[PDB]
Order: sequence, then structure tokens, then C-alpha cells
Amino acid sequence: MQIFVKTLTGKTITLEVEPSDTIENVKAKIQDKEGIPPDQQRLIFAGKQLEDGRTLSDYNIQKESTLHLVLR
Repeated sequence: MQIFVKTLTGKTITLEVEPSDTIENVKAKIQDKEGIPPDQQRLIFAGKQLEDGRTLSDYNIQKESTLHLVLR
């Protein structure tokens, strides 16, 4: 499925993921497309900082959701 990731600059990143993918997996995918190391990324959705170890399905993040990327 496809999901989006929006940065502070307003840039929107499109990712191909599976519901079973962990947040750290998603961060590596962002690094693959943008060069930003996972350790410098904070992903937020529904007011929660998404934690490594949990999957998109754990957070009930479905197709075409737009996550918020904040740098750390």
C-alpha cells in the first residue's frame, strides 16, 4: 500500500509499504528516498510519536495516511 510522509517544508514523500512494516522499516524507506538517517527522524500521526518495534497496523495506520516527519 501507499502512504505519504510530509515534512516541515511541506514536501510530501510517497512510500510503498505493507501494514506489517515496523516504524523503523518505514524510517529506513525514508532514508532510501531522502538520505535522512532513521535516528534523526521522528514520525508522528494522530498526535502520537510512532515508536520503533510497532507496526503500521498496530497504530491502525491505513492506506494513504499522511505521517508527519520532524527531525531530531
